[PDB]
Amino acid sequence: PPGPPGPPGPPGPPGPPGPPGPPGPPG
Amino acid sequence: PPGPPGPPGPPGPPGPPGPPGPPGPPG
Amino acid sequence: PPGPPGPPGPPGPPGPPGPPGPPGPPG
Amino acid sequence: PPGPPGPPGPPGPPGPPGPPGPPGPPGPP
Amino acid sequence: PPGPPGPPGPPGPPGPPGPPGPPGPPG
Amino acid sequence: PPGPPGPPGPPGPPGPPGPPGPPGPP
Repeated sequence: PPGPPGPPGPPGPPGPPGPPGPPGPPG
Repeated sequence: PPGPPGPPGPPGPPGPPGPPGPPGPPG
Repeated sequence: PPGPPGPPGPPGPPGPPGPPGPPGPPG
Repeated sequence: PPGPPGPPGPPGPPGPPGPPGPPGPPGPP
Repeated sequence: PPGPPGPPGPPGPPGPPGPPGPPGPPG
Repeated sequence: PPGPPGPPGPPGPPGPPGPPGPPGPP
């Protein structure tokens, strides 16, 4: 009979950078 | 025959989060 | 006998985006 | 008869971090 | 011959807390 | 004999929200 499934693959790549932060405080 | 190799394993889990975003603009 | 285990699965999906960047500098 | 099923696999990995908290409170007058 | 593989394991625990939010608005 | 163990479970849920940020300035 065939063998069982192989092991899981490696983790995926990192996600992208987050969005820009908010404006700084007013001058 | 021994049987054939089993099927591929499942995909790995999701990658880690991305880095923080860029700084915001000046106030 | 049984076949060997299968090959590894594929890499997982990308992670989520990172969090927002820090606030900009003051005006 | 092949044998009995194997046991359940190990727990998965932790989830990713939660979202950022809300902005802080306003500064003083 | 060996039995089939067991079922996938249980889910992992919740992730860690997110980061603090950004500073509040000026006084 | 028994088959091998299953693969790992799925990832857990996202964590809780972070705390509020600091106070703004005056």
